[PDB]
Amino acid sequence: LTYPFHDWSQELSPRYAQLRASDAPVCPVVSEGTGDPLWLVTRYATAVKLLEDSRFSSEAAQASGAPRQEPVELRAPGTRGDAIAMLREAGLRSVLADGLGPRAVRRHQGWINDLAETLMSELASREGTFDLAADFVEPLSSALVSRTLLGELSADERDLLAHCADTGLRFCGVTHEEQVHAFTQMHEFFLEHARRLAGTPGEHLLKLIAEAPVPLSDEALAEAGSLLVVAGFPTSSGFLCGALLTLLRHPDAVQELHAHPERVPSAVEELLRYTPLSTGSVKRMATEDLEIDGVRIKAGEVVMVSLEAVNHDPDAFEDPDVFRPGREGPMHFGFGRGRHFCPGNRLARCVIEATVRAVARRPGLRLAVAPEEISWHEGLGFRRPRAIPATW
Ligand code: HEM
Ligand SMILES: [Ca+2]
Repeated sequence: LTYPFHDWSQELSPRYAQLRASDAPVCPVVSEGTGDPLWLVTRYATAVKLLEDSRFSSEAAQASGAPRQEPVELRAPGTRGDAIAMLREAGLRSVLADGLGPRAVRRHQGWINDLAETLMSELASREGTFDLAADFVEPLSSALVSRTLLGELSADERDLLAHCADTGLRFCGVTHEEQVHAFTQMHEFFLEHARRLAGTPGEHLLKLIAEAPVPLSDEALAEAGSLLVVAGFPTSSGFLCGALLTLLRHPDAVQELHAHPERVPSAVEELLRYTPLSTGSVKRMATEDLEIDGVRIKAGEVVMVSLEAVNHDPDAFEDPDVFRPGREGPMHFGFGRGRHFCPGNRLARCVIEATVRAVARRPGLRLAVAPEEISWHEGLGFRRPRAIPATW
């Protein structure tokens, strides 16, 4: 099987269930983009074992010469390209926790919820239809990235970074050179502007990084900027788009949340399980000869986990393809698993929760077209509809 499976919409590729039901806990595939052989995990039980065993390394799956699912290396040529380890290396775990953890959620949750309400309120004051992607998701996720991560961006700088991230993270639809050049653009942008961005007002993470004792060079600050773009922008915008679609297709569940606001946290977790995001997989490279559920993985081979496939594994979740807030199953994989559990998870949950409450407070919000008529960006690394026509 060639990988990925080109399931660009919210419909998960049937290949995932096909490999899940097979006997093997890891199945061989071939990267469409590079022809590299890869291993693919689709079952919850195996993904836990893989992602909690640190002998399968995330860092090694990015070293020069690594087999990969992506058409290009996800870095600007000549750069280190694993900023999160570089920042942990430089001794900034405490800074990252201040900038991303519960203390940050406290600093930002107020305006995040004000903004979500304001955006939804302006849309409700309209006659007729509007576009929840352009009119709600884009301003909310852009504000999250600017105020909590990078600093104040001009609209043109937001557009450049968002576009570079989309193009850089593609599986297809652009040439390999344009993909590499997206990373180069972003890096060259942060070479010129990261230090300036770190000085703008606020308490965004890039400022905390620049203001912490280690000082961090221009190139280190620039690798921090690119990491935050690719980890925070297409993920947040993709996911908030998908979660709105999920909510608009379950008015019964929205009405329950309207009646019972205390149930919103469980709905946030179920959206993180149910709503698909990446069109590829997280990856790890065997740092030595290892065995996973009886399958030998040679040193240097790369194992992928489809989080979407795991999140829809019926061995872990009864009725996995039903949206069920309050379900009492195991932990979802929406943020991954183990040491590399998304450190953005606190701020992401904050913005997702703000979005769910803004919707639940205004029942009657609905798609203005049929789910089948929604148009999807084809070939992105993280699913995203082109527009979300909606109305009251
Ligand atoms: C402000 C927003 C976000 C920030 C700053 C952020 C940041 C990060 C960073 C730095 C990593 C790398 C951690 C590591 O390799 O040790 C990561 C991993 C991850 N992020 Fe996020 N993220 C954000 C939003 C999201 C969202 C909305 C999702 C999905 C709903 C998500 C899903 C993931 C997953 C699944 C991983 C694990 C990747 C792996 O195992 O290799 N992130 N995130
Ligand atoms: Ca090799």
